[PDB]
Amino acid sequence: MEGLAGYVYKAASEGKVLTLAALLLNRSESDIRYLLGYVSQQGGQRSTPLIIAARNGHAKVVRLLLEHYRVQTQQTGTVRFDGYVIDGATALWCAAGAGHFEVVKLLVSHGANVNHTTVTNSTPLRAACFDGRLDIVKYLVENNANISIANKYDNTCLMIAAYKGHTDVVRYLLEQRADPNAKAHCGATALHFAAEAGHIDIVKELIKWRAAIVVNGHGMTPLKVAAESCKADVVELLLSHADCDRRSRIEALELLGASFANDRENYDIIKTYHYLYLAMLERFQDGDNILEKEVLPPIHAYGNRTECRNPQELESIRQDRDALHMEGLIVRERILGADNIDVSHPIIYRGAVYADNMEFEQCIKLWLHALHLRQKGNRNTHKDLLRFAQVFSQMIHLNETVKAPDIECVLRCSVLEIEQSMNRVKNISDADVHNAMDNYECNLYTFLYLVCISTKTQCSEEDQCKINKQIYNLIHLDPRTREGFTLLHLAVNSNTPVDDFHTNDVCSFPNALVTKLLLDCGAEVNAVDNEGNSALHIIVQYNRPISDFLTLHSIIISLVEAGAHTDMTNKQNKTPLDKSTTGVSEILLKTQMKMSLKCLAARAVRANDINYQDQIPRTLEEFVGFH
Amino acid sequence: LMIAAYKGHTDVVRYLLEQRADPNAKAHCGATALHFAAEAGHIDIVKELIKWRAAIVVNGHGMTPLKVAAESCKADVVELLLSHADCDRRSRIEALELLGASFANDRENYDIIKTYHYLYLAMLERFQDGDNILEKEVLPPIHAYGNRTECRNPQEL
Amino acid sequence: MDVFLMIRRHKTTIFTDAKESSTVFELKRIVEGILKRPPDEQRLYKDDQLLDDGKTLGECGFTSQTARPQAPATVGLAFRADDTFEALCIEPFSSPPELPD
Amino acid sequence: MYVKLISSDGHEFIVKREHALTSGTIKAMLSGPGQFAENETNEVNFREIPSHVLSKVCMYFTYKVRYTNSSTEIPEFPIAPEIALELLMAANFLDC
Repeated sequence: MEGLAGYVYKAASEGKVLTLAALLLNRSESDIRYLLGYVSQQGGQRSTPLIIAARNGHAKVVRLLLEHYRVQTQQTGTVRFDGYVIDGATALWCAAGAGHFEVVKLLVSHGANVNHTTVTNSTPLRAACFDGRLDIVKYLVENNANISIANKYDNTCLMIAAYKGHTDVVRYLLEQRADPNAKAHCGATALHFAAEAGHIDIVKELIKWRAAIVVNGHGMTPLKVAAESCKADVVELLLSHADCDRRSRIEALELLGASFANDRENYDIIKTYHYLYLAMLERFQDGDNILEKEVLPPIHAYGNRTECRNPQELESIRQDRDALHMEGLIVRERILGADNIDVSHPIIYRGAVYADNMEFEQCIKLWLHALHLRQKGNRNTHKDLLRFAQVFSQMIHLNETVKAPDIECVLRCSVLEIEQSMNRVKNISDADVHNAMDNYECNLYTFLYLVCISTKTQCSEEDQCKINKQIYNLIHLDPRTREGFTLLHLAVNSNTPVDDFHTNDVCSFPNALVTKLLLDCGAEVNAVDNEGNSALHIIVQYNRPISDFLTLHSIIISLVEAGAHTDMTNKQNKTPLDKSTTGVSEILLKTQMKMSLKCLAARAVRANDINYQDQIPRTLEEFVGFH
Repeated sequence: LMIAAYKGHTDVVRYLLEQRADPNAKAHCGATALHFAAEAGHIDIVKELIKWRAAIVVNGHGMTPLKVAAESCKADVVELLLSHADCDRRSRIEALELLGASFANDRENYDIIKTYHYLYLAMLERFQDGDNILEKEVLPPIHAYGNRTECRNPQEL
Repeated sequence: MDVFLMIRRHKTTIFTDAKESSTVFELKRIVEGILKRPPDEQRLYKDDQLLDDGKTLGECGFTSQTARPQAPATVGLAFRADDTFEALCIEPFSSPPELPD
Repeated sequence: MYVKLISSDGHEFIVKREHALTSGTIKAMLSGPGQFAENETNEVNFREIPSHVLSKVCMYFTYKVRYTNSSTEIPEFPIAPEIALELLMAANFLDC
C-alpha cells in the first residue's frame, strides 16, 4: 500500500537488512512486489526505495534484495536534485551518479540496464561521466554498453568529460578509440568544451588524438573559444598545433586581450594591454604582406573611438583606465561579430562597474547597445530590462535625472521583448511553458517598473508622446498573465511582485501615476481576469485605505472617469461595492458611482434570476453578464 | 514597556509581551506605550501591542492613542489603531478629522492635498447614512482664523 | 422637505415638484402653468377625497416619506366640461406581462 | 419647458424637459427636425414601450435628477420583478 511503501522506504534508507525482511514477507505476491516496484513521493520529488539505497551507497540492503527476489533496476526515477529534478532515469542511472561503485556491480548481475535510454537517452555512463569515477566508468563499459549515445544536442560522453574536471574519464575514452570530431547541434566538437573551462590537462590530452579545428554554429573556432574564456594557459597550447596561419594567430591574441579587458573573475589591465600590444606588434612586424587592422564603423555607445590602427596610439592609452576597457570592446565586436552568446557580457560588466562608480550616462549607453545586440540575437533580455529599471531607480533615489530618449528606447525594446515572449508562449505546447510564462511575467513586471520610473521622471513632450505610443502599442498587444491579469490590474493590485533591489524604492503598487498613464494610453478599464475582476474591482481590495488615501483616491477617480463599470460582478457575483472589504474604500466608490437605470434594471433582473436568455438584444446579453 | 516602545525597538517590547508584562502600563503622564508608539510611529510596536490587546485609555490632556497618532501626523498608526475595532463612528470621524487638520500645519510634513482629501473623507463618512448623521459641533468662530465656522457641509468643504 | 407627485386624469399622467407647505391651490397653479387650463375648472383628488385649495400638502398627507420621491403618490385630476365638472376617471397603466417560467 | 413623453397605449407622461433630457436617446429624439419648438409640447411618440415601463422610466428621471450627487447613499429604486426585462430594454432604447 501507499503507507507500506513509506515503511519500506525508510528500511532501505537506513541500510538495514533484517528490518526489510519483516516488511517484505508474510503477505501475498501482489502487494509485496508493489513496494519494491514503485517510487515514493518524499520532499515533492518521487524516488524509488532502491534509488535511496543506491543514492546513499547502501549496498548491504540492496544486494540481498536481488538474491531473494526478482526486483529490477528498470524503475523510473529522477536524475539529480542539482537544478534538474526531471524524471525518466532508471535505478542504475543514480547508481553511477551517486559515486558508489559497490552498487553498480550488484545491479549488473541481476538485470543489467547499462544501455538504458530515457527521454534524454542518458545512459548510466553519462551519469558516470558526470560523476567522473574511473572504476564505475571502466566497469560499465566492460558490461557491453554503447559509448556513442548522443542526446538531442548530441551530448557525447567525451564532451561532458571534457567539460567537467574529471580528466580520467576523457583519457580512458580515447583508449577505446572514441570519435574525436563528435558533431553537436551547435557545432561544438570536443575542443570547444575542453578549452572553455581552463582544463590544461584535458586540452593537452586531445592534442595527440588530433581533435582538429572546426567552426561551430556560432562562427567560432576552438582556438577562439579559449581566447574568449580568459584562459591564457590553453590559448598558448592551442597555438602550437602547427596549423594556425597568420590570420588566426593574432586574432586569438586580440580576442584574449579583449576578453581580459572586462571580466568578473579575470580582470587584468596590465595583461590586457600587453596581450594586445603583442598582437599589435605581431601585425606590424614586417611591413610586407602586413596584417593591417580593419576598422569597424564608429559607434556612439563606445564614445567616438575608432580602434587602434597603430602601436603608438595603443601605448598612449595604457595609463588611462576606461580607454583600454572601451578599446577592448570594439575589437571583441570585430572578432566575434554581433551573434556571440557572450559578446555583450563584458559590456554588461562594464555597465555594472560604471553604475557602481556612479557613472550613469555611459552606463546607459553601454547597456542600451548590449540590449540591442542581445535583441538581435533573439534572447530573453528580461534581466537586462530589470537592470535598466534597477539603475533608473538608483538614479531616482539619488535624485539623478534620467534622460527621456533612454527610457523611450528601453521601453520600446521591452515592448518588442514582450512580443517575442508572447510568441514563445504561443508556439510551445508543453516543452518549456512554465519557464516561458515566468519570463513573460518578469518582462511585464519590468515594463511596469520602467513605466513607473517614466511617470516619476520628467520627459520631453514629444518623447512623452512617444512613450504613450509605445504603451499604446503594448496595450493593443493585450498582455495577459497566468491569472488573466491585464496590464492595468498589475498596476492596481498590491500583490504585484517587486524586485528586492532599488526598484522596491520607486515602485509602490498600487500607483496613482501609472493608472492615470495606462488609461490615458487606452487600457481596457473593464478588462477581466480569470475570476472576472475589473481594475476598479481590485483597487477596492486595497488593505491600506488611509495610509496612502491620496493614492487610492486618485486611482478610483481615474478608473471611474475612464468608464469602469462600478457594478461588474466577478465569477462569484460580488460587486466592487460588495468586495470593498474596507470601510474607507467603500465610501469613495459611493461618491463616484454614476447612476444608471440600465444598471439598476440589470441588477433587478440578475437578482430575481429571470430567464433573460434570448429575450433581450444580443448586445445586452453580455451586459446582464456584467451586472 | 513604555521606554522600549517610545523608541524603535519592537524586539524588547515583544519579548516582554510574551513575558506577561503590563497590558495597560499606566504612567504619571497617563500613557499606555500605545501613546508612546503613536508619538514616534513605530508601527511594528503598534502591531505588537494590538496583537496582545493593550487597550486604549485617555491621556492627561484628553487623548486616546488614536488621537495622539492623528495629532503627530502619522497615518499608518491611525490605520492600525482604527483597525482594532474598539472604536465607534464618532471616534473614527474625530480621528480622521484630526489627522487631516494636522497635515495642514506641520513643518516636517505639510501636504495640503492630503489635508483636503482626509477632511473630505471625514465629511463623507459624516454624511454617509443621509439620516442620523453625526453633525458637527462647531464652536463660535475664533477671530484669529478669520471668522469661518469650520465646514459643516460637503459643498462647504 | 418637498416631494414630487403624479397628477393623473384619464390616461394623462404629469409629474411635478411641490413643497409640503405648498397648498393644493399652488399645485393647481402649476397645473395651469403646464396643462394650460384654468384652475377653477380643475379639482385635485387625493385618491377619491376632494382637497381644499388652501390645504397644504403636509395637511393633505403628502409628507416627505408617505409620498416617497421615487414612488410618488397619485393625485387625481378632474376637469370641467362647459359649466359641469367631469367625473374623476383614471385609466390604469398597461399590465406587466407574466413572469417567464 | 415641459416634454410630453407618451407610451404606446397613449398614456402621456409629461415631465420637466431637463428631467427627461438626462437620458440620451430622448435628447436625440427631441433634436433635429422633430423639434417643433412651440415651447410647450415637444412631444415624443414612442412605439414599442408599454405604459408601466415608461412610467418607471419617468420615475427614474425624477429620481436621478433629485439625488444626482447628494450625500453618499441613495434609497433603492423600487423595480418590480415582473417589470424588469422590459425596463432594461427600455433603458437600452433610451441609453439612460
